Amino acid sequence: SELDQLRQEAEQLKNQIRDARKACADATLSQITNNIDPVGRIQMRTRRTLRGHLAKIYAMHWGTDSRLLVSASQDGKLIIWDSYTTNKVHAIPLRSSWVMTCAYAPSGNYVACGGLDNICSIYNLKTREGNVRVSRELAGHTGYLSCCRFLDDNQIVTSSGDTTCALWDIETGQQTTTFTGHTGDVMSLSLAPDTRLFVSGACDASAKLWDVREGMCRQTFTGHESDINAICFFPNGNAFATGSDDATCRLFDLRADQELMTYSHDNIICGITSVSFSKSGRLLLAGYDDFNCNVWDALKADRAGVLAGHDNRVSCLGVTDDGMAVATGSWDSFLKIWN
Amino acid sequence: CRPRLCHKGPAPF
Amino acid sequence: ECEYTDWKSSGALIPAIYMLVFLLGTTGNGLVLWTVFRSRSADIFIASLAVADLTFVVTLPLWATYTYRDYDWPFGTFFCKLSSYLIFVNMYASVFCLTGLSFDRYLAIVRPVANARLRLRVSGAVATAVLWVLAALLAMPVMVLRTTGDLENTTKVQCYMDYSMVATVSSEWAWEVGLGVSSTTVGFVVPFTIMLTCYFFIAQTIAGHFRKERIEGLRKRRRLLSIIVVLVVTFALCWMPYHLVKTLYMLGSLLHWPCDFDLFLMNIFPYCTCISYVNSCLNPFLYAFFDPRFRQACTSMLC
Amino acid sequence: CTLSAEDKAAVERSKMIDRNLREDGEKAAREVKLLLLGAGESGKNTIVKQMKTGIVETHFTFKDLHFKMFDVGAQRSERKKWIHCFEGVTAIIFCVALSDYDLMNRMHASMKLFDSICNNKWFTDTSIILFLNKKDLFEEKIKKSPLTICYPEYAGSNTYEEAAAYIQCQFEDLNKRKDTKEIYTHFTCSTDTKNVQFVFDAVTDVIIKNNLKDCGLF
Amino acid sequence: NTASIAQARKLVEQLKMEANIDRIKVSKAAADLMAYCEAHAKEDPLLTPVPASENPFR
Amino acid sequence: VQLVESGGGLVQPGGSRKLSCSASGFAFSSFGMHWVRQAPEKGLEWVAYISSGSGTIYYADTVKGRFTISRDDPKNTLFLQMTSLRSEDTAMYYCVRSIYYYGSSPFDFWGQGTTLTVSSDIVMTQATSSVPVTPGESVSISCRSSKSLLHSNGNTYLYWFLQRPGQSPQLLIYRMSNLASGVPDRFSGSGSGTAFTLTISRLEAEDVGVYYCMQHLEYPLTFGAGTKLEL
Repeated sequence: SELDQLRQEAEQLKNQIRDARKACADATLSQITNNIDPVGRIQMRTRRTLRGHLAKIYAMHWGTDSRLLVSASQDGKLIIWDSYTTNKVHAIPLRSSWVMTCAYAPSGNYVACGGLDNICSIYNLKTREGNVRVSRELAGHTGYLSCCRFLDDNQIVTSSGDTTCALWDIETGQQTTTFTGHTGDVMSLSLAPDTRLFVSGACDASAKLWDVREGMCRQTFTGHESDINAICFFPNGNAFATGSDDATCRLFDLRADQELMTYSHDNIICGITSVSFSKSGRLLLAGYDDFNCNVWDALKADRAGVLAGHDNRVSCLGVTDDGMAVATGSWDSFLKIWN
Repeated sequence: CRPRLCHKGPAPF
Repeated sequence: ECEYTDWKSSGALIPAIYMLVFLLGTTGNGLVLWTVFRSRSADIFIASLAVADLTFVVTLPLWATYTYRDYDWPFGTFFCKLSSYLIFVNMYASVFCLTGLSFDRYLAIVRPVANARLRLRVSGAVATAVLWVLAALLAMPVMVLRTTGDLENTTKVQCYMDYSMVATVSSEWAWEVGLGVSSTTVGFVVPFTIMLTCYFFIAQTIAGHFRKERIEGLRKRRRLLSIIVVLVVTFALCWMPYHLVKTLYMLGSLLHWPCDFDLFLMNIFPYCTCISYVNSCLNPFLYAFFDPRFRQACTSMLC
Repeated sequence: CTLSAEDKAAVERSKMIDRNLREDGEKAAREVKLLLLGAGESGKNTIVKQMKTGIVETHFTFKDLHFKMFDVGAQRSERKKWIHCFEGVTAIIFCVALSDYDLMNRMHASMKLFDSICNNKWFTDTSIILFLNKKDLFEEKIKKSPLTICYPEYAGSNTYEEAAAYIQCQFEDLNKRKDTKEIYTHFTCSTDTKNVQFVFDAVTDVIIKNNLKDCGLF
Repeated sequence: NTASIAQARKLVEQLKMEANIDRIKVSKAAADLMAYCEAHAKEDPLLTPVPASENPFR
Repeated sequence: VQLVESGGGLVQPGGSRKLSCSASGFAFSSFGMHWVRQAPEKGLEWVAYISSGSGTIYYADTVKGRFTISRDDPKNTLFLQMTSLRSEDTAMYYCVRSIYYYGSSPFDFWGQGTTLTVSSDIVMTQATSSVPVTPGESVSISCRSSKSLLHSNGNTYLYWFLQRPGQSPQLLIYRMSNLASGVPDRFSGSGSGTAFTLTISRLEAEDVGVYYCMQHLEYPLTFGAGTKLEL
């Protein structure tokens, strides 16, 4: 009775969204950018190799000074690197070695990480004692922590395998907003440049746009054939890209509520673990299970270059805020800085 | 050369 | 007494053998050294072995010219001293690298826990640094004493160890015997005993750790025990010949053998020597081409 | 050389960090990592009780060999997205309850979970230590309910020795890579205090086999 | 089934919020992303490499 | 965070004495330690440095062969072993912590000091020894260096310290422009690499004291004479 009426209404509303999206797709991105020229071949060299992790590296995150980065490996370590000199600034022992994500707070004051312990730990990098200590243990998720990103010294957004995301008040250690709506594990987060919005990808092949303060899902973006492992915003905040197990990256527009472009090749059959944009948004970089990172022309879906040199799966990409360098991390326990 | 086969070889013993 | 002559057929057969050993050893060691050098544990021993057996068979063509020309050496003093030393220290470095593999395997296999901390301290870079310096020192007399000249009784330019700088008529024979016995004892009697005990304790653990009831365990138990036998036996069969004639030959200066007995040793000694270069050619297949994953990786790198 | 006074001190700090990281690496490389799996309500707690919210770790030593057992229970999330984290563990310890043979059938769920991990692409070279728990309850139950409840093809007596051996075999038959990994099977009960000895000997066997492969003898 | 109805209620309300939004044409969104990439192309050291003297990782 | 020096008192010329510094409240083993001494009527003189882990040790040329600096991390204690003491060694000796990494603030905490009584350097010039000041007004204190302190890495290694009438020196600014943690925002610094200014936008009575410049480009570390504010 009521259940059949409600489910029938949901399907009619799905039809209305699809028809509204078909109505907006008056042209493809490839038709608009057809004659914008070709970036050509982007050939990047390894400028730094950062040696020191011994286990698989699962995450890294650049600081806002474009010089420091944090990397997380299942040695039980976070290492804060001086990417210009390769010097290790801090080595932080973890209480749980099964770390899957880390984040470098925009201020440089805090670094976060966590993983299979379901806890996002906040470390204080700038203490009077001189060592790095845990300031908070953000417990409350019921599944592994897949991605965390800072908003401020007192705000962090997490996503976990319990299919939710949460906004945490770090000082009190509480969840102030819980973001529900995914049906599978949430794998990746990316914050909007203005950190009023964020997007997440999950193991239901959809990405969702979340309103940080309202707690609602504003948009759901479908199109992938398999789980989404990585997500990143386009630099102007009006678009984002995903990478999934189906070996395709996809660019989604927030305002047209529509998929713009797919990035794929017949010779790429393995999954994608990490995506990032260059400073102009013109290049879309993705790390693959085949140990390479591909550089896509974000406007043409051409392969602009290949960053080859890792001996195992690429686990994480990160581009500096000034665009000077690309960092890649891999299961071979090395980081590489490219330019 | 005292050894009988010091020569016609690279095995200088 | 008796007349001592050369074997007529040796003039062509010996330098021809030096050639085959030089080309086969160079290709085998080159592929292994490249694959290890520019790509598991004990890989440091395989590279060191490839260098040792890839540099002790590399100078063989010079000697092939020397023997083919009827014991004529048109290369000057420099190469007499270097060629003799490089091939000599290599004898040490090769047998020491093979000993390092047997000891490293013993620690890794027989007591993986009790020796976990030991292996990190005494193997790897430590064992290879010691064997390369020890080998270099053990061979040092050859770089100093090996020289060239033209004996008035031969009218040929040939390399030889005179020992006029170190011994006199009462001690010239003792100097030769000391160097021979020491080189053999350090070179083969000590090293083979550290390889036949490291592999007997590694071929006694495999037997008990691989059950015969299951066909998978039985197939691995036979293959693993079989190769260990090959590794130990191949060493003995290749080096034993050269270390059984050199010793007997020297002793013939003190003992009473029926002359032609020593002439036999003289005629076979060149071929016995040619038997130690086979080791440097089979080394690459045995200690770096046995593991299936390594062989597949080498083929991909080659193409 | 060209470094400032502070740059040299920063490099020295980095080198000391490298020293500490290598020492922790060497210590960790000598520890046995065991992944503990099993079906819900299986005798995992009986095993941990003898050996001693996401991952629950149990640390213990036996005959000077250190172990870390990682219990992934209550991590109720998609295995494909974290089970790869345990690639490289020395062995997997898997718990199956014999008393579930008469209870999808719980015994079939255990076989499906066993096959799912046993032949997983992440663990092709990782052996399994398979504990058959509650052998005493099983001995009593099998005398009243035949094993053909979960193995209709079973031909044999409704007694402990024949039915327990059959169940062990049925799990061993799930190994599709018998030439790469061994399965070490043990029958246990709540009063069996040799469980740690079973792990120690099985892990020792694994370490010796792994080093044979690594040393090139393969 | 109360739980199934409660879930259907959340689903219909979420779909209504996503259906009733303002959308623009794709050709316009494409023009804006294209224009952004061009306007900032000169600021991008990966698209347009900087000389060695300006490269922090030289 | 405390550093308590002990072992002072009167020594006869040519004798020996060991000073201790007991560290508490911070990760002592992770910091490098310096000794800086101040003669009764003079400014700061750098004495010796021992790095974290005791890998690097420096001495001033004035104490080479007579002073030994050592570290005991298990007891969190720094030592200075002095032999052949001279009358010129009369000074209060301050134990100073210093941690070095990208973005760190070395020389940020000084101990209280213990009084010891005996019966191609870079020169830091502070031409003005005293400035009369009024609370509520700004004041500028200048320093010049005999050598440029701007390194090719972009950092300019000058430090500002304030020593109040009854206190050990406090770090104000590190690397020319970076304000030290806990220091009021009224302090700022800038410079060319050879000429530097400390700006105090509004002077308070709590800011009265002697301001020192230090260079940290090369060892030995050197201090300026110090500019006193008379309030």
